[PDB]
Amino acid sequence: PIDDIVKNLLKFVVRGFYGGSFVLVLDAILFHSVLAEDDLKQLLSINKTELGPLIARLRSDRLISIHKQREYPPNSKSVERVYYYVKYPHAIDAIKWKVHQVVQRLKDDLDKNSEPNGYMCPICLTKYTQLEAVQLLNFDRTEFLCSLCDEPLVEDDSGKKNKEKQDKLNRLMDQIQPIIDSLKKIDDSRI
Amino acid sequence: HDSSKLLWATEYIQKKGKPVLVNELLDYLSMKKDDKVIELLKKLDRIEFDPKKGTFKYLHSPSELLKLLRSQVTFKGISCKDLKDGWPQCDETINQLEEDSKILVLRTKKDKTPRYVWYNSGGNLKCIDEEFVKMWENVQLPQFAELPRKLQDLGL
Ligand SMILES: [Zn+2]
Ligand SMILES: [Zn+2]
Repeated sequence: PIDDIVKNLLKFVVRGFYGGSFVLVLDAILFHSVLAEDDLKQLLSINKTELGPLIARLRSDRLISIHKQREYPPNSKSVERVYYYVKYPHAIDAIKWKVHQVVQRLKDDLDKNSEPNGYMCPICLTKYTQLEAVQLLNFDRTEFLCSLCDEPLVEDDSGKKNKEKQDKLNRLMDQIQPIIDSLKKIDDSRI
Repeated sequence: HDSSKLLWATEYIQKKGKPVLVNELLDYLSMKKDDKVIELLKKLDRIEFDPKKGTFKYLHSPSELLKLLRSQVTFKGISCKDLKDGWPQCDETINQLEEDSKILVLRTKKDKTPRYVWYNSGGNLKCIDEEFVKMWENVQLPQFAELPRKLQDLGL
């Protein structure tokens, strides 16, 4: 079943960009379709302080949403059981959206450091740019002054940092490859 | 008593913790001199009794740990109580067998990190700096079905 790969993918990201404890609750929720609240509680045998945000993260991750699995109490009351409805369609909605968000962000970091164009005065600790440089450039001053401190300017965003963002990208592409490949394998059916 | 002799002999066998002659077992604690303890050893797993030579044992590797970790798939979560007794200093193996080769559940740094059953693909994956993890937290996963349009807005 492809839905298992979705759950299998959910383990990867919840263990790749999250901790190990983030998958045991993910295991527990997906262990049973309609699982009682206490049954999950006895599995971990720890406090709710180490369990609450894990489900809240998963509900915020939109992979699984706690559903109102209504149960009729036997004591002339109505107390429901907290069974999560694993929201597979929203999983690809949320998780992939971040991947698209981070990749363009790291793409932004690439061209920011790609070539040193903006300038800066270390005395004033303020960045500048070429358009500021030219209007500040003088025939006598072959460099760029800083009228705020009356100091020469220095360049910013040297060529080294462009490699760092690319190396971030290369790690980004490699480390998200198992996530996306397991995500794009779901794109065939959208389940 | 019958149970007190069995309990003391089991602790004494645990205190001895070594395979020795059954005759020496009685004289080590000076209590298991009756056939009741010998029959209890054959009938109870606290004291190991076999038709072979006098020897009582307990009734061990990361490979076994991984298989034991794999032995708890879609089941309850186990503790390292048998893992550390069946393999002393098993917590170190977890540190040595990193990259999911030995997953664990570190409760806290005040109880020797009492671990639990866990298997993973990456396990640690430490090379992703917390800065990427922070921006992962800094970016909040957005709201409801507007998001399929939102990723469509981004071009997905
Ligand atoms: Zn300045
Ligand atoms: Zn929402």
